[PDB]
Amino acid sequence: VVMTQSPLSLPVTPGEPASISCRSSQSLLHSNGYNYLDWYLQKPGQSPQLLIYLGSNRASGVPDRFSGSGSGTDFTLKISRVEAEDVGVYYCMQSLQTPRLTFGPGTKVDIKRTVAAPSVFIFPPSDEQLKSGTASVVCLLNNFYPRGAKVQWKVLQSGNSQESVTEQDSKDSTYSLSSTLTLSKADYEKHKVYACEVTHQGLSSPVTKSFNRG
Amino acid sequence: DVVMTQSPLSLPVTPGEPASISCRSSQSLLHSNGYNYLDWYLQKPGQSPQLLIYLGSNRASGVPDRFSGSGSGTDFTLKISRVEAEDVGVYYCMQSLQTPRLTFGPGTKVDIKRTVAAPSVFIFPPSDEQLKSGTASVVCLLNNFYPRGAKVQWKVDNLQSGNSQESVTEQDSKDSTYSLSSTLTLSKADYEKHKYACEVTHQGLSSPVTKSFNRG
Amino acid sequence: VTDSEKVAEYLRRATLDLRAARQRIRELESEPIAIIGMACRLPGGVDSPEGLWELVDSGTDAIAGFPLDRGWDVEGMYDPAPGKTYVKEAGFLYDAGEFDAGFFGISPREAVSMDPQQRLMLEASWEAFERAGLDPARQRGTATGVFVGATATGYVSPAAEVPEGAEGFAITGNMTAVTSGRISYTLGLQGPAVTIDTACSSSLVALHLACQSLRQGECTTALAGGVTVMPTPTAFTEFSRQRGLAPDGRCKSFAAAADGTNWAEGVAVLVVERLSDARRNGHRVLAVVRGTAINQDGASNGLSAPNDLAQERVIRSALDNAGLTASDVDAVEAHGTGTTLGDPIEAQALLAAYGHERPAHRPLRVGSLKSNIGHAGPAAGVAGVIKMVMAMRHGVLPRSLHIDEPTPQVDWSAVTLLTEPVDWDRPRRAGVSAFGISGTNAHVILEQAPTQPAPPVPAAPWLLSAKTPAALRAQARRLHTHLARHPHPDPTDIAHALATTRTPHEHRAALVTDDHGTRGPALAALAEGAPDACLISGTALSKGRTVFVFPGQGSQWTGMGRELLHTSPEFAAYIAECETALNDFVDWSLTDVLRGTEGAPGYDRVDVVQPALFAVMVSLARLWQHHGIHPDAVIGHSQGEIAAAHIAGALSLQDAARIVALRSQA
Amino acid sequence: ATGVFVGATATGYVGFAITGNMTAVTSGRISYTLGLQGPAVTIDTACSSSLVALHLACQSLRQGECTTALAGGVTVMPTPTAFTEF
Amino acid sequence: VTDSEKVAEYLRRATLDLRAARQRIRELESEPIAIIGMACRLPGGVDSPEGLWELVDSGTDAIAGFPLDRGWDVEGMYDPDAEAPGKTYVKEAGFL
Amino acid sequence: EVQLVQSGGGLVQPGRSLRLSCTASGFTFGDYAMSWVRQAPGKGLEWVGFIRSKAYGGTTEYAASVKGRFTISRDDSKSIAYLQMNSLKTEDTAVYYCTRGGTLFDYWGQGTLVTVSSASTKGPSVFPLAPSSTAALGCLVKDYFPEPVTVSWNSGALTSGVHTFPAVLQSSGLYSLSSVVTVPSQTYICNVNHKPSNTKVDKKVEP
Amino acid sequence: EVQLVQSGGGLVQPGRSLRLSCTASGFTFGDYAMSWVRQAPGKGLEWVGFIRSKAYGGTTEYAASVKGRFTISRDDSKSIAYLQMNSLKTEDTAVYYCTRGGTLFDYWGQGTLVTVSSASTKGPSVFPLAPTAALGCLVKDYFPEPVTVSWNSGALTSGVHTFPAVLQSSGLYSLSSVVTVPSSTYICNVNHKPSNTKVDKKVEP
Repeated sequence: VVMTQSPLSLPVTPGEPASISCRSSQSLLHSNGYNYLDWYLQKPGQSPQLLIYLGSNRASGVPDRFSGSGSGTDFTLKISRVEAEDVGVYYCMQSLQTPRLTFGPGTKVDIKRTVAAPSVFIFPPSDEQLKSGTASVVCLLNNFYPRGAKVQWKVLQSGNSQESVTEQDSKDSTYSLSSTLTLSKADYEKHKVYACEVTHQGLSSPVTKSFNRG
Repeated sequence: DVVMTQSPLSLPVTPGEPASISCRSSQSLLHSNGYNYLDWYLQKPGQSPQLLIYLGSNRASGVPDRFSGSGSGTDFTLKISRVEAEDVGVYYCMQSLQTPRLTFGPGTKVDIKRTVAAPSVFIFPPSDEQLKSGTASVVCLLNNFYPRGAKVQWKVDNLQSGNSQESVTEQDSKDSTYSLSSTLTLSKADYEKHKYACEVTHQGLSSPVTKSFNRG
Repeated sequence: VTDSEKVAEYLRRATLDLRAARQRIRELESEPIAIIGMACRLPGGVDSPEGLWELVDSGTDAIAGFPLDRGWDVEGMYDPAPGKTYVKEAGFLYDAGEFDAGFFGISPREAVSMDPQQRLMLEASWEAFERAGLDPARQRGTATGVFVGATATGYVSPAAEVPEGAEGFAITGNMTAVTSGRISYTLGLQGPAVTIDTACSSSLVALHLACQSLRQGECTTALAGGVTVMPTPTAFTEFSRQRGLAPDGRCKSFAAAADGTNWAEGVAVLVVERLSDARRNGHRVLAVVRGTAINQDGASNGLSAPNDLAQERVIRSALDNAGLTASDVDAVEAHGTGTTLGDPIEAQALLAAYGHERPAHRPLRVGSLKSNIGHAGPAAGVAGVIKMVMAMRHGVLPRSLHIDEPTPQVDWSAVTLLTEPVDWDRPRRAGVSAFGISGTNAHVILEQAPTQPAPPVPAAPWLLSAKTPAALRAQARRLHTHLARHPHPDPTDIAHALATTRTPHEHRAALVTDDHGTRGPALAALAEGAPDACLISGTALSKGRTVFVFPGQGSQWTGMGRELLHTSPEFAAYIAECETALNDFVDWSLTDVLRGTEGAPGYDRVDVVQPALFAVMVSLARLWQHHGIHPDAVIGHSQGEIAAAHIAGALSLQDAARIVALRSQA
Repeated sequence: ATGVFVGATATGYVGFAITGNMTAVTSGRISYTLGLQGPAVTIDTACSSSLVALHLACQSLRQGECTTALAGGVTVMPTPTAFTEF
Repeated sequence: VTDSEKVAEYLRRATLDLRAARQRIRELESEPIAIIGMACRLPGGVDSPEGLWELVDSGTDAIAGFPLDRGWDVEGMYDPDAEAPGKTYVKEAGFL
Repeated sequence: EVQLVQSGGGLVQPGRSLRLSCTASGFTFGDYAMSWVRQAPGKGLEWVGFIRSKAYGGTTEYAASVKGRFTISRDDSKSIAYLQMNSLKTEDTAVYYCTRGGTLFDYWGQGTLVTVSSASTKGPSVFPLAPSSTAALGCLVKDYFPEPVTVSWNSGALTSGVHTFPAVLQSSGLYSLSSVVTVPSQTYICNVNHKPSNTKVDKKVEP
Repeated sequence: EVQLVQSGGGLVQPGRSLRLSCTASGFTFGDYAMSWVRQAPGKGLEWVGFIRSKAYGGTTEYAASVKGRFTISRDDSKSIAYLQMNSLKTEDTAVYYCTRGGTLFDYWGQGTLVTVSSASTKGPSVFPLAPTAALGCLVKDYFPEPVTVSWNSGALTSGVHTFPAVLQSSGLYSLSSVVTVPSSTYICNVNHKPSNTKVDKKVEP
């Protein structure tokens, strides 16, 4: 079975080119001298659209700045001019082997900016929901970049947390994370301290925030 | 089962009028993919053939924009916006759905169009040194006639076949005309047995013109 | 999936992209340009293209005596040798000194200091934009080109210590570049403003450059024009030393009596754009410039001499650019200067180029606008294209004047002259030539525009506006005269054209009536300024914020909103929404009260009138907003404030309905 | 087929007199003396006339109008019109 | 020979033609235009491009007085006021 | 000009049939092989199935997870592609995309958001989040099945610093987003408007 | 730029072998299947046979009338194709064209001429034609091309017509050169380079 892999994310800026590379696990060059590979773009809120097919042949209506290149296993999509309209998810997807189970994780592309540490803010569970019969605690991160910072709950519960990520901001291209941990009333009143430990590439240390009410 | 294709055997043109070659297939060339597996090639006089049209409609790169193919299924046509003098030659429309393909077919001759001209018929005898050489060779010839295809027959007595060899020139640069000439040869002995007329029929000729060769 | 079906889709994508790229090439080199508007002022009283058509079709000879108000010593400068001329009449724009300085913002100081070429060209461009269905004021900021064929005829005389009055403006007012620049400056256009100096070929070369600029995407629309004015009579004196001017002043084009060429003034402009853009934007296409060509002769017998080879070459280049065979066109607007030297060469070039393989019953019909108005000069080609455009529109080729006999210098035995008018399976096409004296030959090919409802809104307003009240009266009179000569025009179409395709100026007036028997008298009363019942007039304010006002009681009367419920669907929808909001807090329906349904309460009761007033007021305000009048403020009066509170967004519809209903009930 | 695109203005310098003061001849004469058959245009577009002409020359080269061009400009001041009035 | 062999050649021809057409589009839209010849006669005694290069490289200011061989009333034209009728206030400029 | 327009979405409780129509206009629909490709919320693209052209035979293939349950058909006369989704499962919530070409998805439809779950319509239950004691405060919306639900701080007066996170589906099948604002270290009200339930809840957040 | 150049053509005796070389440049030679198409002198184009690419196995197919006798080979290291003819027949005389593409002959070679016959070099046997009067001379019984016929040592050019040669039953070739003149001496000179013959003939009644 053929497997294709690309970088998970590649921050970019309008002002300097970029190149989304990806490698296959097999020589995609068919016997007819064509690399059976395609490149698609999916913008936020719009349907996916074709960019490149057979490695280098560009589709009509695509901007000329896009250009596919490479052969064998190694391929790349070079963009000369980066624009805010071109932010999205780029999928390099093979066609030598069929049927194709899935496109793959893709390669998120986002506006690059200066690194900023997150603003951690653990919030309390309001007494009204405690009497309602459910416990919920939310950890907040705001104004941080790049995404992918991992948050964990030490109480080390790892089966009751749900995370939500805001899209990249239009003004300052920031990101934000909100991780909510839910527990029952009997489950809530068992431990008298809950900590949120957050790790981010922009953080010098894993800045933890604790909360002790039980 | 083999797919045949028929096209006109000639189509005179003028420098500027739109010409249109036509082709009819014996079977539906439309593949299940939704393509017409037809190709038009052009062989200029004394030059290698080149690709004009492939897949019925797509024009090959480097070909002049005047050429354009169209049609479907079994009926196809190649159109020229403004026919040029250099566009003359032979046009071969030929399928690609069924393989192997033995030949390209008779093609389609193209030549400049001009006023129909009758042939200046002539006949010449076998020369005396040619007689003593041991052979007879009567050689008629047409001259300054349009279009091509003027048929000629040798009335040896009160018909002939299998002992003649014709020859025709290309289109004249100025007159735009051809010149046919047969060469009937039997033997030295058979020539001195009886009288060898030439009968020529042509579109420009109202009736078959006959030139007599009673002496012999 | 099989390999064959897999590669089939790739082949389909590849060939579709190939077709797209080939079509891109075709529209990037051989794109038909659309003449969406035109405007000309040529001698003989011509002010519009229709004036040109009625002039040329009638066969009128628009040559008259020299102007007397220009300061020329006309009685003294006539001598049928040293520095005089032997011609006393030519084509002149006697109103060339007439210009609306205030309309374009120009000062009288700048206007008198400014070349009359610029003065004519501004008005011609404005009229050309107006005749295209475009509002010039809305063209501000667009990538619109300006390509003018003009020349420094000499109005301020830079070589002669320019006068005290025109001091400071003799550069801005007289550079030939500023002739094109001022159009874009006044109209706010953004595309390039290039003026072309090519003597008797500049305007057609400007049309060529505009076509190339539009094909490359540098412009959305373009102004291709030319202008010629004669501040001084030197053009007659210099060309009188050599016997080049006709003795009587008539340009006997291609005639045996050809003996010279009289000059003439004139301005002529076209507003053009890409044919696909015209179709997308829904502009009316008058004609289609298919192709163009320009070249030189170079090896001519003298610098100011023609060359049949160069003219044939440019004609063939223009034909090939348009992708048309020579037999396609059935008319040519030849240059036809009238010179003994020029006419046989031009006729030979046309005969060699166009008529060589045409049918034996469709000769090429050659004519010239110069026989009617004389040699326009720079504005010759762009006037000839207007002549051919109207010839195609009316389907008749006008006669070329003063052809007593075809000239014997050329073997006509293919091509025939237009001695008398001739009428006209395939689209009509016609060529135009603008061969110059500097050797720059030009040629264009035009084609007939390709062949291109809603219910009539009642009481459609007819809107008129002008900078000054006198201009407004003139506008009303002109519109009345135009409507008089028209077989039953659609009033809603006139309303739409007046509202959208004309600038809103300061002094405005409107005619609102639902019958086609009062609009004529209303237009008249506007013309002489008398009042009328269905006539409104006023002076629009430059700035000011809008207010909606919601009085309390008193503004009630039975049947109010009844007609609007049927006629106006938006008002019906708003009343329905108000009724749905009100139903829960009252024991009847709004629609029954308004329509006067049997048993519904009357407006005498306080508790029913106030909700009805609220609903009617809210629906009317929302209708005003739907018509584009968004208030900048809202004010109320007692219960009306509740309605205002709804329009301001402070109170939802349900809350406002609750407040008004319960307040009235209490 | 060599083009001649010249950015020239009308200078108040003053059979030969008529074709001796027209800017239209400023590019035409070059095509006459050298025998150039390409389109000769005098492109008066104010102080940016030459560079504008160069663009047009490039366009004429891009579209195959002329195999070569002579983009350029000229400026002469026979009289002090541009000094006293500016 | 089956369809897998057949369609591959057609695809190769089609994409070669596509590349040629795209090259043509680039070739009549953004072609680089080469300056093969140059000439100039700017002020300061410049007679060729090398003269201009020497002028700019040497930091020469080619500004001199008015020409005295054109019939100009140079003496009665200076008038340092910038407002008098028909009079300059500039004594020197770059004259060819 | 090629156009693909999808339709036939809407909320559906699990374990019934549904039809997704997708009309094509601007090309020869018959020759093309026609594909459906779904994309779950937050996940990558996942191909569902396709049908060959009628000339090839018109046969259908489907992804491994949709054997039998899903079906593809095509009305070539009027040129519509039909996806029949029989016995929907709770994990089939996605944005189904309609695409041309079996192997090469040259053009894509706008995509129909098909959401499937057993939850019925509920109204929101808004909880507060007291400020820490550079200051952040929020309110969390909980227990609303349908979407969308809007949150406005001070009835839309507050716009700077507001971060309305995307809704997340809990294991119970109920969505719960949360709105938060970073105030600069007066009263702070948040209003949760839920149109499917016509709810207009308001709440103060205070330490 | 795509370029195909052929070599190796010429004359050969019957039953002998030949090797026609086809050199390709400006593109990847390995990808394109290579075909050979023969045009007989008078008939239309005839497809001899083709060879697939290396990736597709390089299998070679041939026409019915050239099976076994003819073979095709290719080498992509130097990017050359070879058509090896064995036991050539008289009917194999033709112009052979090398064309990239097994099915779609998108590009063609310059074309190489091959002749098969046993008759050796031989000079002409020029004869006259006794005569708005048409007169000429008949060149006969010569095998190899080319022969150039001039009239009055090139002085006479108007109205001259020289036909292409034909295939005599004996394997030799023959043509004639004629001209029409008003009824009023004329000499035709035939230069036959292969034998260095310069026979001249005066035509008269």
